[PDB]
Amino acid sequence: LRQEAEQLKNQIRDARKACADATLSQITNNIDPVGRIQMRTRRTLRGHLAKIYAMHWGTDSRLLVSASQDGKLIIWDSYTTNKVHAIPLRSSWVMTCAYAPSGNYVACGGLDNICSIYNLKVRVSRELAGHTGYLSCCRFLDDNQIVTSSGDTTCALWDIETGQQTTTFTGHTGDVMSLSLAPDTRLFVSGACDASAKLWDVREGMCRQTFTGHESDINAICFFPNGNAFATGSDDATCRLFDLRADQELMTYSHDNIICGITSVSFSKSGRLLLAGYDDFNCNVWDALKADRAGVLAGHDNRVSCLGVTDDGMAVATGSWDSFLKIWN
Amino acid sequence: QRNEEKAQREANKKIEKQLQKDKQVYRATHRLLLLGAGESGKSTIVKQMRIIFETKFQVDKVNFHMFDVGRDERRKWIQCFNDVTAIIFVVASSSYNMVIRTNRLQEALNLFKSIWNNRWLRTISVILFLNKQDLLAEKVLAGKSKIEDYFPEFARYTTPEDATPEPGEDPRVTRAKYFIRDEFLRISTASGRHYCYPHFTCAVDTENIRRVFNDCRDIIQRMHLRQYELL
Amino acid sequence: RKLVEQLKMEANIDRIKVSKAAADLMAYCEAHAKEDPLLTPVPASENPFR
Amino acid sequence: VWVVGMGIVMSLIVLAIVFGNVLVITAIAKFERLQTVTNYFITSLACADLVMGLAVVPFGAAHILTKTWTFGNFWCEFWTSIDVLCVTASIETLCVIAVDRYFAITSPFKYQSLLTKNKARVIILMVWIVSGLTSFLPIQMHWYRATHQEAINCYAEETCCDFFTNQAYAIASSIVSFYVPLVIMVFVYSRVFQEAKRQLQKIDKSEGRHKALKTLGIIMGTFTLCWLPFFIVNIVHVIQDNLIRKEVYILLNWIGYVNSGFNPLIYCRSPDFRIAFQELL
Ligand SMILES: CN[C@@H]1CCc2c(ccc(O)c2O)[C@H]1O
Repeated sequence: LRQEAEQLKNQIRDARKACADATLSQITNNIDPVGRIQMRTRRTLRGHLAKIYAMHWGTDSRLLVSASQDGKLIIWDSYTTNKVHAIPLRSSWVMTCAYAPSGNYVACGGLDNICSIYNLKVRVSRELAGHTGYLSCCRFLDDNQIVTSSGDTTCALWDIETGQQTTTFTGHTGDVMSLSLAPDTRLFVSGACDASAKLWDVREGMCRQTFTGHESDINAICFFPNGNAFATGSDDATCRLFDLRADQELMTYSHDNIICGITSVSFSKSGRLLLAGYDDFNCNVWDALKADRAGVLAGHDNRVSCLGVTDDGMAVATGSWDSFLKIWN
Repeated sequence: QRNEEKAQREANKKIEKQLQKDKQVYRATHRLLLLGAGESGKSTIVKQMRIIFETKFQVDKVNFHMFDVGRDERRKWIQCFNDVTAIIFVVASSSYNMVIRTNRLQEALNLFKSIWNNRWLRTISVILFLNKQDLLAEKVLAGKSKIEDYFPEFARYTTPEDATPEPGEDPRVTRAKYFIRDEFLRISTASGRHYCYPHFTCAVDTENIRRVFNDCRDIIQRMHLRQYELL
Repeated sequence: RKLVEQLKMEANIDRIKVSKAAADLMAYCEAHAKEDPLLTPVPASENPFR
Repeated sequence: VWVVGMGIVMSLIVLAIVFGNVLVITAIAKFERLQTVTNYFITSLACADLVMGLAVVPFGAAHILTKTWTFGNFWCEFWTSIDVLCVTASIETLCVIAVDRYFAITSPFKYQSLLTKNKARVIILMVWIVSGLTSFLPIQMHWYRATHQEAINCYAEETCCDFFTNQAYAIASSIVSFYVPLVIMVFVYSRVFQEAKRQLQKIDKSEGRHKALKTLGIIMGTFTLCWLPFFIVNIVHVIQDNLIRKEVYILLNWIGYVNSGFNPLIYCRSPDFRIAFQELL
């Protein structure tokens, strides 16, 4: 029974150990440091009532979407600070939000177990339901497909018109809390309450790889722009960068001073900077190749809950529990 | 041209006015949470209060919202409820003998320990309800399951003379109920931002709404007093 | 159950030396470094927010 | 020697008032987390204390040290008006803060709807309007001047400029500025202390197994022992008496002045205020 599983685990551990010739730090020790980075709050939105939970930049580098515990989903224009739209949610709690690349649809879902989707040309076009538990994160593959992460330890791939789960990516111990998409639509990964963070293929529907190798409670995942690597934030103080081709770890971003975990992780456009929000009121940035902190961002009144870097790389927007979204450049 | 900017500013002004109205409507509404076991009888308390499931009731022109999260052993949605005035906790005081393949009451005590010593909700009080008081009285009077069989602390436990009991006409059920209350009280006191408010209630009783109203009022008063440093 | 089959499928996969992957990531970061406005200097006129 | 020593004390008082009130105003304005319903009243009190400490304390010190007033008669009237306005506004804002505290404690459910940003702004505007009326209207219109020959000679004199007032204006200014706020403050703080004692008794009974007295004591002490003697001497000297010398009157007035510098270090003792001050400095 479990003997085969133990043998397989030993085999994969041996393969990972054999494949690890020289660590990333060993190669990167001869690379110029990024140096100190000064980030200033260019514009503060401050148009929210309660603590906000998640945000998502639009395909254009301007528009925003933020969801708060007040139950109101407000679309924000970063350049002008004017509120383009304010779509109330039937559920008072919205655990996440998403902006479609088309821009004609916005999805927000929370503890209601329904991934409500709004049409911007603001009415609920279709509400997708079928998850046993709460939702954690939603992303748009296209204008007609959306992948949701549920508290039932399953991730699903929906179709808007059909309204049914096209594929269910079962096989996870803990509840998934965050997922990210590859630059292409073929692959996407997620990390659960269990330390395991697995890679999935939207076509096959099977977990191609499983990394884990973390303490507990992975809370945020982002893709390196190249798509060959992804970084996981966890309730442990450390933040790690994995690797799909090597199927193992590369570097661990930990500091003695920090004792809180991670809440959101997002790379820069070039991938050199790994911006990671913290349970502490201030966000931290890391040199993705040197594993050295570059500069602490300004703090909010409460803990941060989301990060987002523009598709053009213009600025990074962080929204905390203080109901304030502070665009940083 | 500037016409688009003017239209966007007008839309922003309208949205801001609607947001201000919504803030005025919402800041006066108090949020409560139901966190009870499946066998704890939370349905009876919900029915009493009405007379994710959201229940809205108004007492003395004050609006309340009551949210029940509905296994979920690893409670990660608890951190979401940080703005609620109080957390309504329901535990069946008659479920001491019931055993889960650890007594159910001990499981409720562990759940209360987990809730109390939570980093995210450290300023959220707990309103405690103990349903099935009649069932507990019947179990104690019958003696089929000795109270000391599962709880060894009953050997040295004595009834508190300070606490005046209800006219239950039996010292034994009174001692058992007060021991069950004192377990939760000790667990809560082991940790002064938030307080625990035990209550002995029965399914027949319908005065729980006034109890919740008064307790929430006292919670807000204590929060304000500690904010101004008078307590 | 199916866990054994999933583990067996996961075990059989082609892997590359971690040095090659680290070198590829470093090469990508060096090649696309100039594109990122956050890492590189941002002109006052270029910055849409100021 | 005595005048040289008196200069150090006055300069220290002016510097302390200015520094404390500037720090409080900067902490309230710079950080958006400090802004609140009651912090609007706190910053109004800080602004009043700052303007009084910047305007009238240095000029009063210059008057007392040099024993003569160099500036013009109109400027002396302006200085007196600014002094009365600032003192009245400060004490009225103390009363308003106490009323807000009482309404937040004894009426918790209705507190959120009763007080809002618009309501706080309206209340502060009304306080400043009534203070400006009570100060400027009877001063610039020559209503407060007395019928004594000495008062007329002092008013006509250019250099010497002391304070001479009618019995009616002195009584009205005292009752508007201190006495009515004193009664309101005592009533609301008695009710708040009763509520706190009830809550402490209930918490002691329920849990089984003070601070409110000390806080109310320090607040009421630093208000009363600072302002009440001057505002009883005002009525005494106005109402058929000659035992109040100029030195006693000025000493009590300056005690009332230093009350303004004492206020911020007790009305901004919150941990959030301490953290904001640490961040600023
Ligand atoms: C500069 N001396 C003035 C004269 C009278 C007066 C003061 C303060 C508050 C009042 O309500 C007053 O009527 C004193 O500060």
